[PDB]
Amino acid sequence: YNVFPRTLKWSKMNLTYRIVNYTPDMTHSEVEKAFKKAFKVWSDVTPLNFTRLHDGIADIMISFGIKEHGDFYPFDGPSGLLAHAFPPGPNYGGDAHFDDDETWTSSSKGYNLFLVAAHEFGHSLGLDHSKDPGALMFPIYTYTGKSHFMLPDDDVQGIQSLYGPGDED
Amino acid sequence: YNVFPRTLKWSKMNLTYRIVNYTPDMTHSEVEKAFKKAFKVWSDVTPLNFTRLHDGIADIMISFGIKEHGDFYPFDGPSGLLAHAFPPGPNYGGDAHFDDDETWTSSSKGYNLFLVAAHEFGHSLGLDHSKDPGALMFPIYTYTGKSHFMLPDDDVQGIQSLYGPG
Ligand SMILES: O=C(NCc1cccnc1)c1cc(C(=O)NCc2cccnc2)ncn1
Ligand SMILES: O=C(NCc1cccnc1)c1cc(C(=O)NCc2cccnc2)ncn1
Ligand SMILES: [Ca+2]
Ligand SMILES: [Ca+2]
Ligand SMILES: [Ca+2]
Ligand SMILES: [Ca+2]
Ligand SMILES: [Zn+2]
Ligand SMILES: [Zn+2]
Ligand SMILES: [Zn+2]
Ligand SMILES: [Zn+2]
Repeated sequence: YNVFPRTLKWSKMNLTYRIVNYTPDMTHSEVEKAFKKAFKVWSDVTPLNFTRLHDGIADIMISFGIKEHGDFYPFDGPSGLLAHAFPPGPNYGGDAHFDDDETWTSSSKGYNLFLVAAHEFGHSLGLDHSKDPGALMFPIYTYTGKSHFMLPDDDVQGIQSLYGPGDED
Repeated sequence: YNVFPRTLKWSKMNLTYRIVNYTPDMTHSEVEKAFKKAFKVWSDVTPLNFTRLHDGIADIMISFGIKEHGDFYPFDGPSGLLAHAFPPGPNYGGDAHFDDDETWTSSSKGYNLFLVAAHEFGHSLGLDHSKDPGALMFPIYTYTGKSHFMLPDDDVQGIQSLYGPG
């Protein structure tokens, strides 16, 4: 027999993702680069592996949409809500949605896609919000301006409490 | 940091359920008896008690629906998905939905409602699928044709590991 796990998390280390569509704001290459880097933020500190699928059903379906887009969390036009992701689970579990009424960038203008994505994927993996103002999972977008990204310890401890550290070096 | 909390089991031994609507394939009486029998499967081997409510919100809301029915976990027409239930918790947690594009029965043709319900209620209580081919919680529907239902030991051990014996 089997009882449901104690925490909401993926029961497999090999996960797949699919970029269903693209925002008008960035080139396909820019968007792909941003998401790949965001997944690496988490794979670098756990035993998780992320493989991209170009079609079909992936564990983490990524898409850009506006207003009502297929769930109980419609977006609200420019400003306000910017994106959200569902926690680990069947069907839409793990999926990540980005509000395409926002401005997405690979720089410091508007919302940095990589940064927001890293945050959303945290939710896709089982992390909720943190009270640490400097955490990636803090609820409010707080771009620091630094050039090098380094996952805050609060986030490291959180994700490892779910999946372990993987190779520590 | 924070993770998403998982209610491993109901924090109370007395649970409520409500049959919201009925399938066209069986009489109201047959449906009611099938669900009552399904709950008895689990209460017979644990301290759990189930009481039926005829209105309002119950811990376990039971309903029949087709395709997209309100939770974005759409059914797929005849065959395939038969039903699904949410693990313990508030709101949808514990609720059980049955695909009404399937043919349900108790003593005629179709999938045995009691059997599927017993399986789904197992999920409502905190049980995942079992690897034992003959267990109630095995993922594949396998009707044996016997007139008497006996909960397999695997399921007994599983549910009791959460709630203990009756
Ligand atoms: O703001 C943050 N977290 C909260 C949040 C994040 C997303 C969506 N909602 C709420 C946040 C920002 C940064 C940061 O600026 N790092 C420098 C950086 C950024 C991009 C590329 N290279 C270096 N670090 C850690 N947490
Ligand atoms: O098939 C089974 N389990 C897997 C399953 C069950 C539901 C949904 N998905 C997967 C299963 C079937 C039976 C059985 O036939 N017992 C006789 C019986 C049936 C009805 C009324 N009285 C006596 N026993 C134990 N496990
Ligand atoms: Ca918005
Ligand atoms: Ca998914
Ligand atoms: Ca409920
Ligand atoms: Ca079906
Ligand atoms: Zn959405
Ligand atoms: Zn968030
Ligand atoms: Zn449903
Ligand atoms: Zn099942």
